[PDB]
Amino acid sequence: SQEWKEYAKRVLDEWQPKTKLGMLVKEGQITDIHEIFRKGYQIKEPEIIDVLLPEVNARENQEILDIALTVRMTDSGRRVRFRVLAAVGNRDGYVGLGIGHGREVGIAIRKAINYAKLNIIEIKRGCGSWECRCRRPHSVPFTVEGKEGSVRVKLIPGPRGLGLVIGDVGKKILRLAGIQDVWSQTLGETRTTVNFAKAVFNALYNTNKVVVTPEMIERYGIVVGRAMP
Amino acid sequence: MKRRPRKWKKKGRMRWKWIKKRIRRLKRQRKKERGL
Amino acid sequence: VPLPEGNQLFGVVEQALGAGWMDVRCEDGKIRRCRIPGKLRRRVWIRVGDLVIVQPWPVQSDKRGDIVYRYTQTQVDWLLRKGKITQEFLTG
Amino acid sequence: PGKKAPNGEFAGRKLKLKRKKFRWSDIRYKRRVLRLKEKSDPLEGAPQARGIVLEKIAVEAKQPNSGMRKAVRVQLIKNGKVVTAFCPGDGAIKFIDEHDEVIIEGIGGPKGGSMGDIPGIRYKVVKVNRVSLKELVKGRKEKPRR
RNA sequence: GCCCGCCGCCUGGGGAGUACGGCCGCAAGGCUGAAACUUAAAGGAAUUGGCGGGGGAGCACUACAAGGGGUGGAGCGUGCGGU
RNA sequence: ACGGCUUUUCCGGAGUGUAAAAAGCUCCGGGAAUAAGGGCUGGGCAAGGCCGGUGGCAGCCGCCGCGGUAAUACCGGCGGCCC
Ligand SMILES: [Mg+2]
Ligand SMILES: [Mg+2]
Ligand SMILES: [Mg+2]
Ligand SMILES: [Mg+2]
Ligand SMILES: [Mg+2]
Ligand SMILES: [Mg+2]
Ligand SMILES: [Mg+2]
Ligand SMILES: [Mg+2]
Ligand SMILES: [Mg+2]
Ligand SMILES: [Zn+2]
Repeated sequence: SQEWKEYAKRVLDEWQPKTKLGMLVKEGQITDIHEIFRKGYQIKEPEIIDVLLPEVNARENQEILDIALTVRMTDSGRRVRFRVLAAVGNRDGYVGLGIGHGREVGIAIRKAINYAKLNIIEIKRGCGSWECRCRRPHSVPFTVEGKEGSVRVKLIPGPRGLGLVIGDVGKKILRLAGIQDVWSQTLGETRTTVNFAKAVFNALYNTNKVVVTPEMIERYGIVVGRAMP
Repeated sequence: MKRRPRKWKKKGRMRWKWIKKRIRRLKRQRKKERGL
Repeated sequence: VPLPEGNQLFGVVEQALGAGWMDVRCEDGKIRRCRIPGKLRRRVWIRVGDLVIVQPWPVQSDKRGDIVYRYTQTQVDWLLRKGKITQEFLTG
Repeated sequence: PGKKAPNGEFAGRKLKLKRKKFRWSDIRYKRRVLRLKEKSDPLEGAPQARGIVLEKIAVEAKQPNSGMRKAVRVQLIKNGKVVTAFCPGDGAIKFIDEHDEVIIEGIGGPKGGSMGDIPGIRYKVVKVNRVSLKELVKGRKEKPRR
């Protein structure tokens, strides 16, 4: 954590913002990661997240989900292209998913990491299982669903200490968001990694779409964004 | 006969109408050899 | 150049039957439906009317056999001059 | 197509009948209940069988592979039927001679059938004259009765 | 599309809408309908190319049209196949 | 490689045990002595880009696929992985 403070300070001085939100963040009018959501802004500069959430650059907070190479046909042979699917997060309350393309693997990886920061979202965590009523943010607070292509995903709250009962792609995505225990059910073709990952991402995003009362926040221990002990 | 519209597609097989005619010719012969 | 050794004997190809099957007339006055091993099938082209070595199958050794070697023009000419085989067997 | 039927509270009989009717379209269920495998299995439901070798053969591989696979014809002692069995190992066919007795078992392909590039062969040899064939192929043991 | 009902049908590709049995029809035919065995795909929608005895637009004397001179027939120089 | 230690287990005794025995259990003497295999090693799926043989042959292969004289996939050596 100490290193990332000075890293964020270093990036902040040598950055020339190009957009309105970048100008606000450079001037110090916006100081916390939570202040850029829920008001319709556009996010086009990756330095915003570097300044506000410096720990998305740690090696342990990034994941290369998949690498594929695809072919376009021409009269002079086959032209090869790389597609990389990647994700980042802070292991507390924020997560992003991105795809990058390039002529070689390194360029594709760099672009995929770059686009994942621009697609960042914040989620809600809690405890809603019938056999664990502990009010601590270790799972999803209620059953949620998401879909992409032919893939359907349903996430179900689980007891503390159970683990992530889901395929590996879901394991990595849910781990980067700060979730420890969950049950799941799926339909469709999960071997298509892109659609699987996007479906889990949509299911996580849909925790913000469920109406809740002030009693429920107390009951399920619902936390938005950073846990903040 | 029962309908199998999958059989009418022409990729990798001969025309279904004439297969049907061939089968019907072959069935007459078995019927006639039975009554003898 | 190599000669038959054992139950092997000469033969004259008469007609190809397809799918790697030939019809060979042997030296013992028998017609045999012979099978070509695939090892030499891919690299040696055989045409009707050639001197070849045929080994009959161990079971039913009267109509089936395997062709093992083909004799070129120089080898068959040398054999004809030496006298191990006659001309009328080749010409029929 | 409308809603799945019947959903009524007092319609259990028709629902059970519907499920029973369409279960016969399942090939796995039909073969077990009618015992279709038992009626045609030359091994009569056994996991291994004992037989006598009649002759040696060689079988060509399927395209696009090239080669010959060494096999034997076996006559089963329990019912007199004749099957073909593969001999695994490098140079294993030398240890088989006509009129030997062998123990054979399945070859382990999909749905209990053939495997690889040798369709038509469903079994393999395991013992020869009550000695393991794997031993003979490696060494460590010598075939009895010369 | 979201919901409340009832009936019919489907369960990898072939063998096969075949064999056997039954009912119906003067006949031609209709309705019902397996197995042994064989096989790793069969099937759908969309993408980039290549191709069409498909359409349009352009171009070239190693294309044509309008022309000038020829080679192909003989003997010889030289290169190639065969013997 | 040096120096030390212990005796579950192993060898020889006394008691107890048992209808009688045998095991077992408590003591005594000797001594590291008496004790590791099976499968796998291209991907699925943990583990070698090493060496020598063979050369679409021999062989492997649940499936996908290897082998055509420069084989990480067959046979053997030396390593390594799982239990
Ligand atoms: Mg082109
Ligand atoms: Mg959609
Ligand atoms: Mg259809
Ligand atoms: Mg009939
Ligand atoms: Mg020209
Ligand atoms: Mg002209
Ligand atoms: Mg001339
Ligand atoms: Mg090895
Ligand atoms: Mg591995
Ligand atoms: Zn809990």
